[PDB]
Amino acid sequence: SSTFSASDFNSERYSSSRPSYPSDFYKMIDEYHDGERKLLVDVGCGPGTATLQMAQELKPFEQIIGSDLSATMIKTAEVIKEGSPDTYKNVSFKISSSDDFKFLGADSVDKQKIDMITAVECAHWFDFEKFQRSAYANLRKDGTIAIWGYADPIFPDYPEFDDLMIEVPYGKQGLGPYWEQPGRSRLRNMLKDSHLDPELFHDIQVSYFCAEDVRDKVKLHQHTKKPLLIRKQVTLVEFADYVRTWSAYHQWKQDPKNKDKEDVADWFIKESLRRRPELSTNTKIEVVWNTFYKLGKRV
Ligand SMILES: Nc1ncnc2c1ncn2[C@@H]1O[C@H](CSCC[C@H](N)C(=O)O)[C@@H](O)[C@H]1O
Ligand SMILES: COC(=O)C/C(=C\C(=O)O)C(=O)O
Repeated sequence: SSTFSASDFNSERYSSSRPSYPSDFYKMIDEYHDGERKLLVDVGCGPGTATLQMAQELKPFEQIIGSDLSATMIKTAEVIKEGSPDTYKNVSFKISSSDDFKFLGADSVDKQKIDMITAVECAHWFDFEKFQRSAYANLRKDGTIAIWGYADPIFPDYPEFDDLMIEVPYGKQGLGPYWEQPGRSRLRNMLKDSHLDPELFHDIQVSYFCAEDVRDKVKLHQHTKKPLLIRKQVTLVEFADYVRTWSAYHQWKQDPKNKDKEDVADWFIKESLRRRPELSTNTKIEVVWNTFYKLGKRV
């Protein structure tokens, strides 16, 4: 979304308040990946969310590059890199579209060089077909493509908040109209309508996980497929700070037509307290997201 390129998009709050990804998932990715480790490119990298994690959580790469359209996001990524130089000595950031690999050099762009391409919490914004064709043109043989993301969390132990987990994001009088489409609908549906092309990728692996399954011992026991479990301990304040990082929230908050309305993130806190009056706003509780991933090896 162009929202994340706004000069005043709060990329610092994105970095502080957005979820990152668990070691078990990275271990799975490394078990999937075969072969050399010269170059990892993380497209749509944001403020280095997955990029900086991968420097530590995967086996070493000679170089890791995060690319993104947003200068705002890349600047934050660079700030974090510079804070731990190093830990991140082999990580660089580039302003580039997810299908533009010109930063590889005139002699390497579109010449099937990269070992692994990741696209994390962003591929719903892409023309998926155009993106996968570019990835194919930019991966070495049997190079990995790994796409993953998340949406629509619940609090497993607080089913009283399930209605808020609909109304906060999707209230018809609130944030609902502000989600950009079709990206939001694609994300919510776990990119189920977009497929790695079997002419371009093989050993294709797909997973889907509904966070409500955490409430059901049978469903957890019977998963066929190593789900991505994005579980976090958050206070109500921290969850509200995550709301404040949403693209839809940025747009809602800045729309002059909403100037006299109660802030939606603040409303979340107030309404949660009304539903669970024993809960303090600094008590940690578990939140879990719906997730997906798609893995392929370049043919
Ligand atoms: N076509 C495109 N090419 C590259 N980046 C894109 C893009 N469309 C959207 N983006 C970027 O997608 C990012 C989504 S938010 C950052 C997601 C981050 N990878 C994470 O794991 O949380 C934004 O920074 C936005 O600028
Ligand atoms: C980078 O985040 C997303 O693309 C999805 C999203 C929010 C979310 O589902 O947490 C948004 O702000 O657009």
